[PDB]
Amino acid sequence: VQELSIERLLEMESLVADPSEEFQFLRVGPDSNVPPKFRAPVSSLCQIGNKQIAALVVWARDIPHFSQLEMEDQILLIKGSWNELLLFAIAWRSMEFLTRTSPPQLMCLMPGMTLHRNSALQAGVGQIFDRVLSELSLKMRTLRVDQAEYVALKAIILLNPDVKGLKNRQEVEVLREKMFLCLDEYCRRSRSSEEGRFAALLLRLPALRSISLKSFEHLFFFHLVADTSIAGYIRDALRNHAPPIDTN
Amino acid sequence: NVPPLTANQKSLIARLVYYQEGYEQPSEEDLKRVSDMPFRQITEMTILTVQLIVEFAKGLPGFSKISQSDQITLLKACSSEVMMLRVARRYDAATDSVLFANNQAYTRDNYRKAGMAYVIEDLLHFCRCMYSMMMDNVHYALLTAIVIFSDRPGLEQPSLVEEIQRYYLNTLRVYILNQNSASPRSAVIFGKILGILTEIRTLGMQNSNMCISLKLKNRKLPPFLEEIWDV
Ligand SMILES: C/C=C/CC/C=C\CC/C=C/CCCCCCC(=O)OC[C@H](COP(=O)(O)OCCN)OC(=O)CCCCCCC/C=C/C/C=C/CCC
Ligand SMILES: Cc1nc(-c2ccccc2Cl)n(NC(=O)c2ccc3c(c2C)OCCO3)c1C(C)C
Ligand SMILES: [Mg+2]
Repeated sequence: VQELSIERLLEMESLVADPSEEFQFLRVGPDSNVPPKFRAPVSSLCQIGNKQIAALVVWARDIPHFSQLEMEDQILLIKGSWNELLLFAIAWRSMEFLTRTSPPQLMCLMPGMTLHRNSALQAGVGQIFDRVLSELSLKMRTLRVDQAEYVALKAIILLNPDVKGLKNRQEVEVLREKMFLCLDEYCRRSRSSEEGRFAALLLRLPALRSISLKSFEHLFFFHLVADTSIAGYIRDALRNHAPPIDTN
Repeated sequence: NVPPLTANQKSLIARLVYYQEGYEQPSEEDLKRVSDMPFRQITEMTILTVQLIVEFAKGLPGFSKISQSDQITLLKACSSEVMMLRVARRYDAATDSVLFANNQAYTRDNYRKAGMAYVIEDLLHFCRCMYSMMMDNVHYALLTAIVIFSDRPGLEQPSLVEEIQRYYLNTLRVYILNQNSASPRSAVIFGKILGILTEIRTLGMQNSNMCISLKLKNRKLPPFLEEIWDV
């Protein structure tokens, strides 16, 4: 676990995934309660999420010592955390569009597009829209969360040894425990003045979990997730998807 | 060398451990005092244990500082999560089961008879995961306080509840540090305990999804649970 470090995760963040072999994790089903006038916009948002999931699979693959895990464990870890990582990245990206007595109005789903709060109200997802921007985006800006802590939390989210069905739980424990050491050391060497920062950062993770669970309710309600096929998509993506390219 | 525990921190730890043993016992001999019967044993045992959580929370330093509606918000949201901790604390590795002294309601069979058998394995998995952490009564008690003062939606003064939680968080951090001689592994022990906060969010949601399932099947909860679990 010596290669696993915040510095390596920082240089991995710059790597760009090659043209994503499309895996339809999210899609507008044949019979869907999404009104017909909005199926095309919703479908485009699913295609956007699918690309980000594909970039997430390629990111997790090259994480130090991740590919040395059992292949079934690698699938379960990505299967259980891809949603939270999407929301966490959304919340990280949305900080720029914070105030660019009213709540935040814009959510950055991807670099080249934002979601307006009125579009979330029309979709009936206003509450979860506000939770992402306040409990995550606004809190991370107030917390002055830097990129080093962001990539560390992403690794901590992914390397969850409590995922049901793992065959080598301790091999995942060793990886997450190394991340706890890395995050605590970074807070002591660079953020030495701030007390309780290590705890303050990890307190976003349960908030991220609840929001992720609420999103899964909406996604399943509108029959947007292909849950019966996600593990299969993760299997093929880890094996066949092209490695990222360093822009340098 | 290693920052010692202040007198306020040692007193807080001793206070929480003392009342944890007092509210541990789902007693007052109310087991005697207090397929429909299997579901009624679960709901009756839960009411008694939830009332122990509320009295434990109302006696926590800082609970009187927040608004009344903020107290109701915290108690309504932490009740099911703390219930998972209390049941998990009674896990027995040798039998791979939950031993609650009055081992009837929270056994596998009563849950099978009441139609909630699909939930047992998700519960026992958490029991195994928490048991492997080897938390002492200080770790477990401070965690319970940290669950209660977590940031919940709808808080009128979320910053105030955060300041209260930080006092228990800092107490837990210093306790682990002193117990490990400022070893780097203090962050691992600390981080894993905070990781439980994430996992009991799922269990509390699954509990909320069963309350929804009961309403659709028209099986109703005792009104105390209906009000606290926001039917
Ligand atoms: C988690 C990863 C997210 C990345 C992308 C993944 C999936 C894409 C789905 C995201 C949708 C966000 C809302 C965007 C709505 C845009 C279209 C719109 O305005 O519809 C109004 C319509 C009014 O109709 P109506 O005729 O009034 O009847 C509909 C009644 N509700 O509303 C509808 O068409 C109903 C369905 C709308 C989509 C619901 C998706 C649920 C997804 C939740 C996950 C959210 C994550 C972040 C928060 C935005
Ligand atoms: C009256 C009642 N009491 C409980 C309960 C019993 C023991 C621990 C925690 C809870 Cl919340 N529950 N919940 C569960 O039994 C439950 C629900 C979902 C779960 C779960 C449990 C124990 O365990 C983990 C997986 O998801 C209920 C229901 C009938 C409203
Ligand atoms: Mg007390």
